[PDB]
Amino acid sequence: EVARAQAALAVNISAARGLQDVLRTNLGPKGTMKMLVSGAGDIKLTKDGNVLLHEMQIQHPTASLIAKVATAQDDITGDGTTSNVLIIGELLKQADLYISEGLHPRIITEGFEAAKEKALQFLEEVKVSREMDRETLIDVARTSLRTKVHAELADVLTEAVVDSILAIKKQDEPIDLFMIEIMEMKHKSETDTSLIRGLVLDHGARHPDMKKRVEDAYILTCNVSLEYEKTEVNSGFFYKSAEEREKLVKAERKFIEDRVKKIIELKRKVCGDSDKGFVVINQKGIDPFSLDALSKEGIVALRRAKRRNMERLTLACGGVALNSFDDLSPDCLGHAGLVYEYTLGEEKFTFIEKCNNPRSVTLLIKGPNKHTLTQIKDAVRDGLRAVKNAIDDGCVVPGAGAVEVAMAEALIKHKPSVKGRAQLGVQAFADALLIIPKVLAQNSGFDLQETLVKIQAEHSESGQLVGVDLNTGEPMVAAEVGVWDNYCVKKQLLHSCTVIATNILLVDEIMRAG
Amino acid sequence: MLKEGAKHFSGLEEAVYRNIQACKELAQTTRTAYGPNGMNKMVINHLEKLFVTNDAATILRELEVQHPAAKMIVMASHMQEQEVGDGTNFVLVFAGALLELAEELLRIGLSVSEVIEGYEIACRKAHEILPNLVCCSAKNLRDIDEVSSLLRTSIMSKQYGNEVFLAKLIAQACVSIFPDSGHFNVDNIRVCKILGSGISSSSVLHGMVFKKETEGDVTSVKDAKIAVYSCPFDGMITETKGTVLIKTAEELMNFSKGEENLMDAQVKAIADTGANVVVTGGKVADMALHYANKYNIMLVRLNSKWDLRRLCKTVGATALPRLTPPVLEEMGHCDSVYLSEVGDTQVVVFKHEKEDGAISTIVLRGSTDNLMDDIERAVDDGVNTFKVLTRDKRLVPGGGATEIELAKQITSYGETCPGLEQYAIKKFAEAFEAIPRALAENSGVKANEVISKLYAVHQEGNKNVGLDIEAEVPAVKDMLEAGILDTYLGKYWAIKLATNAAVTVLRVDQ
Amino acid sequence: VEKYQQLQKDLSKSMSGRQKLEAQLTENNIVKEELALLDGSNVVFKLLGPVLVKQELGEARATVGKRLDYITAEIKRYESQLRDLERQSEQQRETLAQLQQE
Amino acid sequence: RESGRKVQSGNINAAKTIADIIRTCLGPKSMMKMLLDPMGGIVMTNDGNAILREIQVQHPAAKSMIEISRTQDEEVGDGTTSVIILAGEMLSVAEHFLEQQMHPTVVISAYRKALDDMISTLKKISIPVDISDSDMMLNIINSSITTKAISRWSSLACNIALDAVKMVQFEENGRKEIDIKKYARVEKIPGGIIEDSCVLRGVMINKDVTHPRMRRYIKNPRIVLLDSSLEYKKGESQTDIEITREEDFTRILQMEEEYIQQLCEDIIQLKPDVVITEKGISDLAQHYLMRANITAIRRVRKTDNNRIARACGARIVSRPEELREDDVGTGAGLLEIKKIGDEYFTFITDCKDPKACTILLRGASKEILSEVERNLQDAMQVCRNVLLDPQLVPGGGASEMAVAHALTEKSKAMTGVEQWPYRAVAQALEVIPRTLIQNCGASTIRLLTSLRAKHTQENCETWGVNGETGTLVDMKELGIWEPLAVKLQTYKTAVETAVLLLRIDDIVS
Repeated sequence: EVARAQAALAVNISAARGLQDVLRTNLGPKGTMKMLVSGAGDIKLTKDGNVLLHEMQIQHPTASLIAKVATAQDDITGDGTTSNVLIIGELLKQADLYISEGLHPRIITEGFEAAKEKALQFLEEVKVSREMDRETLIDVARTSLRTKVHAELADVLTEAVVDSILAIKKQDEPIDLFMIEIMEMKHKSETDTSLIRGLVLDHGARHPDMKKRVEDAYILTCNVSLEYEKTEVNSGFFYKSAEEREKLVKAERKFIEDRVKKIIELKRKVCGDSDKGFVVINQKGIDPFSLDALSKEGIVALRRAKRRNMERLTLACGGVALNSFDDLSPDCLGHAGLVYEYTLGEEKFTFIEKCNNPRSVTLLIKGPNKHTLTQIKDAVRDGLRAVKNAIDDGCVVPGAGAVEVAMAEALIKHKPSVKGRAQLGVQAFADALLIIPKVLAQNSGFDLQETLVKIQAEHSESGQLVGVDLNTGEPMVAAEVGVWDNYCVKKQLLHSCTVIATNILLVDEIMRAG
Repeated sequence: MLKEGAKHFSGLEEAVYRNIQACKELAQTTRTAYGPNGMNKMVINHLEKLFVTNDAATILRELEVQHPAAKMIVMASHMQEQEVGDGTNFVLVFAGALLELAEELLRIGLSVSEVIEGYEIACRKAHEILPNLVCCSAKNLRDIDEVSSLLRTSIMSKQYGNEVFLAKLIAQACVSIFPDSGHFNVDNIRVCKILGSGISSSSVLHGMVFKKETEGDVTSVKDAKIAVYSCPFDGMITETKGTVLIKTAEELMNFSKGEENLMDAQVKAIADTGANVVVTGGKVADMALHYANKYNIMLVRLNSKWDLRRLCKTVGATALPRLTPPVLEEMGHCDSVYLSEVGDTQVVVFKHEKEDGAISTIVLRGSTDNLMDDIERAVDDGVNTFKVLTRDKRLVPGGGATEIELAKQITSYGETCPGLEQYAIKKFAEAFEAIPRALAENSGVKANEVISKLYAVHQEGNKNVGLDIEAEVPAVKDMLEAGILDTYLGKYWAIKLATNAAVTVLRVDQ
Repeated sequence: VEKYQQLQKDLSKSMSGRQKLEAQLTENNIVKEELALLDGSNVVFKLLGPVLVKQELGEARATVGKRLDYITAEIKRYESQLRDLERQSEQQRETLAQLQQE
Repeated sequence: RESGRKVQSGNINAAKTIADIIRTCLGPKSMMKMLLDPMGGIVMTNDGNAILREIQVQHPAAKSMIEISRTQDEEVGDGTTSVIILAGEMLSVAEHFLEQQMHPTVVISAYRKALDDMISTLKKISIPVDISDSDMMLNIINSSITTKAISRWSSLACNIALDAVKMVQFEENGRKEIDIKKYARVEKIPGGIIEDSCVLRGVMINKDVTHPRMRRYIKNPRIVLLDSSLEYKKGESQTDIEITREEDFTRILQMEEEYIQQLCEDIIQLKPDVVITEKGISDLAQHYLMRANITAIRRVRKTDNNRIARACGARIVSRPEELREDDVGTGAGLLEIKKIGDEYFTFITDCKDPKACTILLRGASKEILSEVERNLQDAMQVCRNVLLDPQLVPGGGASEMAVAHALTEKSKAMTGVEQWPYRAVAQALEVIPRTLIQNCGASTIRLLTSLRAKHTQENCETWGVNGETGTLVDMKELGIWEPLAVKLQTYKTAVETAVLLLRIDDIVS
């Protein structure tokens, strides 16, 4: 079929609206989490702009298009993405009128540009260079956390969030690459969350009391087993022919104690003293007697370790992954400043913590392991992006859309065009800005009206960035509030909202292709 | 939505209606299911078998709704049932009841957070004032009464009259063997239900009670090295050839004898590994039996996994099919491993006594399964309510003499704390009346009639509803002392728990 | 079981010597060529059975028209014994196996 | 079996319904069509060639419409969107009238006479270019890559193509074709930057060479293209039974090996260090070149070897006895297999072939190259259009409204029936400036009349409306330009199907 001209955009405008309504609170602590059945058929809860999109199976092309484009920004920030859907279709709701008044969507796409630039100009003029204080990091962390979860949940989790990034900036890494390791853990309540400067393995191998409490940890990560097999035929060697099986029966049990006593050597090679617990870590299993022959010597051998840990352990401890054991010095097997196998429930989760150059900080969350515990697994990594963004930009402003007004004010107050053609677009342009802070207030409390004419006159009074109190519905200084817009965060929505609106605002013929 | 996209079934009206309404659906019976309950519920479980109870969780897990609203909150009700044996009958009703104030406040037009947060701080205020209403504490597990006194409350919160012989029979199962200090175990004390005798013939044999026929002789030793096996007899006779027995006339000769010597070696290897009791979820065979009679290793003819499971659980046994010489890994645990006739049913009996690790095994002699399993249900959720793991349970009025105190506490205070939250704080003190109603439900009078008088009992902690007419006309039964209190904790969770999901399930418009 | 390959043997048995005949078939057409080009130059005996006999030319000729009856007869008959045995062999395969397994 | 007016209208209905948003797609200001799929795949594109394939074709004329768009897409690839524009117009505007006024032919005849009038008018308004000045070209090429709207990398692709196209410029039919594109050979290289990408004499062969192909660096020494007649003879001068068995190996290889010797010893005289065997390549052949003390190269595409016939610039010879530098591998030759990124690349330099440099393209990635690569493929089409036609003509309404008045005056001077086709054709022109005004966001009939006033006086010499700025403009001053050729061609093509669909009165089976 064909939805011609005005009809094609009438589809575009609509598909934006109802979803924007969902996200008027998906955003802020006021933001209401949303759940998904038909997205899978699973019981699924999520709060965030882009992920909920992908989670749902979204038949409508607009939403289908959006999940991809908001991604690129949701890649960066994670919050303001739950914001981003509003301004876009709202701008459609702006301009469609003008083309319903009659006009070219051309000149309005045109018109948005210089407004986008003055915004981009204003984005510079607004963005407040701020410091790297963990405090300054906390409020940027928690505002995204506050957006995505409860402020309490934001608060209690914020610390570990703004902590690891300090050690990942200890690497002088401008972003967060490692220390991104999150661990959900068996618990009655998601209340428990811990910050492990080192890593956590989940296993003690199968053998307790190996000297599993380890202060001096020289980390052997060995992807090869001490358990090849205890029976006749080798681990990968299978035989249904009789004479070939009698061949492997003798040395299969041996090549274990080959690798076993290599460690028993390697223990004394590393240590010479059972005093320092030497940590063997296996990506695969390890024989009980292997553990036994190791454990009694004080060797703590771990089996069935995870490849990311193997990666992490190699990196965090200055560790090593090994396909052989033999004998090596303590440092040839990277060092963890502390290692403790920690049993919660049945599983003993090895705390390998403050590894030498603890390049990977495991953030451990002990919870019901529901999607509720998954529901808090996002805001953190989301907030991680935010502080990473805050790490990225020293320039960060008040949140709660204090910029919106100060944008919408100046950008509109002056004609950046001193034209109709661009100002027409500019008019629509900076108007769709204010959607967020007013509706937040309007969702919180006081209507769009008062808060705006508050915050506008306030900004008009101020030039300070004054922004909504999301628990009141009238503005405050969001610099003082703590809800803080990273220039890295806030900038990209200006890119997206414009650049997406550009081509989608210009369509007339639409048809099934193929 | 309007657009072909947007997967969801929840939202907006259907949230402020159907979700809460679907939440309303299931709490309906939980009202009849908590406190003294004269009500009863037929259930077929996909056996088509009827069963009767007052408990929701047994039923609700079965029930399947489109909407996670029902699907979620049960987890909290489980989260209760996980931590606390009963009150789960209540844990659902309050939330569902407290919820529907919101949709009213939504018709009254109160915001999500606005409606939510009032309950929140009031819930904290509750969690603040809730321990202030601790009216007692438990004392001694060794004491049967000190235990049984409470235990009725949960059995009550399942079924009313039976609780008396039961609660005593429970601490007589020795809840006391465990300290209830950082430890307690069902599987050690596990209910074992003997169909037959009387239902009040339900007994206590400390140490395992296995209704399974106790074969061979009594165990070779009472310490018995216990090798439990899933199917150590798959048969040592093979099923092959023509008749699904034999084909050639020469076939039968080797079929019959082969079972013997294999089982002979098998049951010899039971003695060769040293297992002093043989447990076959696999079949019993008289030769193997006679071998188990020769080698004198007590035999178990058939096993539910529960047998194998507990044997795997308790003994440290491992049930494995052995067409294989048995090898003790299972080894022994229980210091006295017996044959017994309990209910005069052959009862496989293992016993070992330890402050922690002792099996003190509830043996229910009973006339009716359909009862004795629900009789099991209350004692289950009663001893699981005994599970607090505070020997002093910081008791509060049981059967809910609390709500009238708190329904007074909050909404009064609820106005003192100001702002539209106050109404959510004042709505917070309302759904307390649920069980006062839910009992007056099965008692048959008005909660208003109840609460008006039970507000007129004012600061009490004692007088409240129940069964009979003293929950009806006065609505006054002493739910501090009928002998009935409840732990602060199981109470403390329900508020805390039913705070969460209720708050939660509202937030979600998708 | 025994009934499987009892039939496939005499299947394979009369299969090959039959195919031996196919070589001899060309020869039995070539022996119609060789003897017909023998006018009695070289002494023609039939080789027919173990007695090697002083023979005449028509005895040589009429024999190989009768020797083609080897390739004629032995080849044809087996295509019976092929399926004559094959089917009873195929028949007995699933019957006795399913038994001893069942 | 469908026919006649209904088809004649359906032809329009088929053809015309396409161009609607497709004309808005014209110009950098463009309205992408959304193409959803029955699958649900969404497509935003201003380019018909993509749009044409993806859409359900409702009519065989649309099937025919595809043809001439593919034609121009094959013809040049520039203005493919524009070829279906005025084809419908001619039909759309007049057709129903003049067949109701009864004739296919009077319009059909008035297709040509309107056609050359533009061509005649073009060559006046199309004004020559400096190909001597690469920038006199480049500015158009820059105007062309800003038509492709990449001025970032492709402004270099401009030069690289231009520099190449000026070098791949040559050909002789005796009429001496200006460019030759089938000479032009790009490369696709990861590693290096496209700014470091260049063009060198002859055809660079990366096509068969991503790895060792002809040694590495063969400095002077020759590469030998083989169109022989090299097939190792099973006998001496005769072919005999193939080799199934030891005797056949012995006897025949006796006769085989000496023939490749008889052959590739005639190769060793031309001074190869490398011999690339396209024909006669067989187990013995290349085996003897290492015995002929020359590198042998196996089972290669003659496309290269023809490119290579433009690289060292030689011919290729089937002569078994006569194999030489002039026969194959002319010039001193430079055979250089360089690893640019991770891939070893034969560069055949020292071209003996007129001009003739071909394109090194090395991007830091394949992808960073590709953005240059496509517009460089576009610029060469542009450059050659400047080369084929060295008259730059002002883009848009300047070239548009100009011809119209001629056509009208033509029609008016003819004052027959065919006046109406020209009146249709002259008005058929005005769509694109209107479309550009449609595209820009201004009021066209004003700007149209305004542009008429631009012709009423100026004759719209350099004056169209400029769809970007949406104003009456000096396309000379703007530097808005284009070759007459693609202007002519795309237009001359737009005439053709209108001739077709008007000719065709019967759609049957």
